[PDB]
Amino acid sequence: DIVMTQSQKFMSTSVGDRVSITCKASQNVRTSVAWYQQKPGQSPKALIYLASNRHTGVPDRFTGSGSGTDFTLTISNVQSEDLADYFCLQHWTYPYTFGGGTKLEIKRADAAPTVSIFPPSSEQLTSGGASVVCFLNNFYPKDINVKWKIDGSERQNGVLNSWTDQDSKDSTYSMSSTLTLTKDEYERHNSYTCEATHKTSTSPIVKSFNRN
Amino acid sequence: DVQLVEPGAELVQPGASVKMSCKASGYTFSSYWINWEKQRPGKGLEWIGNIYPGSGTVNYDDKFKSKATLTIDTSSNTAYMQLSSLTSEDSAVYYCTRGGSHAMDYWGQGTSVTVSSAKTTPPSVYPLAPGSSVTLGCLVKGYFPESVTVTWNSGSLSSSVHTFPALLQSGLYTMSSSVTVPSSTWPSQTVTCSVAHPASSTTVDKKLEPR
Amino acid sequence: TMCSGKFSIDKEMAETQHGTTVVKVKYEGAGAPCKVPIEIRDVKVVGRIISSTPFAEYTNSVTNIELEPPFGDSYIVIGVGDSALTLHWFRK
Repeated sequence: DIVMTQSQKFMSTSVGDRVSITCKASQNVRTSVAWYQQKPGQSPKALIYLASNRHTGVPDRFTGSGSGTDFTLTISNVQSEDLADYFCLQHWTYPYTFGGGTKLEIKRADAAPTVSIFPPSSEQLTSGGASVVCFLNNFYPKDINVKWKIDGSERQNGVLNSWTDQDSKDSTYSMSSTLTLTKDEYERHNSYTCEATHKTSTSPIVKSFNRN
Repeated sequence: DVQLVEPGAELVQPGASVKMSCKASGYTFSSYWINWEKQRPGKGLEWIGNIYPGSGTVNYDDKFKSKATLTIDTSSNTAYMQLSSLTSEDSAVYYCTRGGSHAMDYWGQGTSVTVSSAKTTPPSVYPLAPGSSVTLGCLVKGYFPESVTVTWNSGSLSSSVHTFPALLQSGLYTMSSSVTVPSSTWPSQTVTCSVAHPASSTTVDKKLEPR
Repeated sequence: TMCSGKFSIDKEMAETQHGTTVVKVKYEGAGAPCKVPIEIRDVKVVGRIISSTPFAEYTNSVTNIELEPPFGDSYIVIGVGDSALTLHWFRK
């Protein structure tokens, strides 16, 4: 079996710059190598067929090169939409084998998060539970720290964090932080705080509320 | 205009078998090969095998020999894959594609298979209203299996909406969806989240009210 | 070393997605494991064998033979002697 080696696991590029996604074949596959673009939560789109030939409705920014064992996908003039997973595939012989994939990140000017704290709904409080949600929206880089504080004291137990994939338009990231605690535990504390720590500020952005 | 219609998701019991469809349209079906790929989350793609409509010719990747059965219905331009004696290794996104000597060109939407003996549970929908712009949300808690869709103001409110990936808590999914509306439009205008869970055949509409 | 026995057809010649042909042959002779005798004749064509030098791993074993047959009328000879299997192929 042939092994497609897409060594580049992650790649960050600013809009307009050039990126070269490499793929290495375990044996001579000739030119029977295709490239696919997989945008988050979407089907893969055919970009390059037979190592060097661009498909119909594919910008001339996309370029395929090589033969035998070294194959490269080149995206000149990187765009915000180019935000995807890129992969090579051999169809030289059965079984058809795919490259590891290359998650392309799009570099942009640092953007501070837009923090919003939300208390548990009266509906949830009637079911015996209490979830305290925090939205840390539209920021760059993806690296961020979210801290919860219950009456001054830190809490990590019950906290669930979810990052969105990078935005196709603005190139920013968003993150939801959910502290799940019992109705009883919630009703035994007053000040709920959430401290977002990002490189955009020396002072962490603090959004809070009191049960009164 | 090439279209391979694949059912969105399928919930299967461990040890049971699944039959998934790939409805081709927009091209001469009996003259192109059909491909089938596997995609486990955060992992790469795997070629299950391929079929030829105009001959019934089959090629399987040995890795899938005892697992996949590739049939074709030319009268319905539908291609099929049957996966048997299911295990958790089989929970993945299955793709179908058109083939040629250029390989895969037009990929279908993929069926997200989930292997579990767990009961389908409808979610609890909680509105997130705070205590220049006002961010609102909805909390889709304790549902099985994936996925759910959160619609804001019948879809008019978009490009201000963030839909957050579903996390697991004791075998059930929880997800949040945010919306950002100019401070003047709320509470002055009605802001509603229409949560849909096809598995449970539910749809819960919640009105975002102040205080 | 070359196989010297009967090779029957397990699965007939078939064109692949990648524009090649495959034959699945059962070996009914002895001396196995042995190299499968493969000839591609025209109306003798060289280097049109895609497979990694085919072998009959044991008696009763099936072997996939990937070829790049010439365009149009070709003839594939599997085995030697009067038990050799001549296969006619057409490539469009």
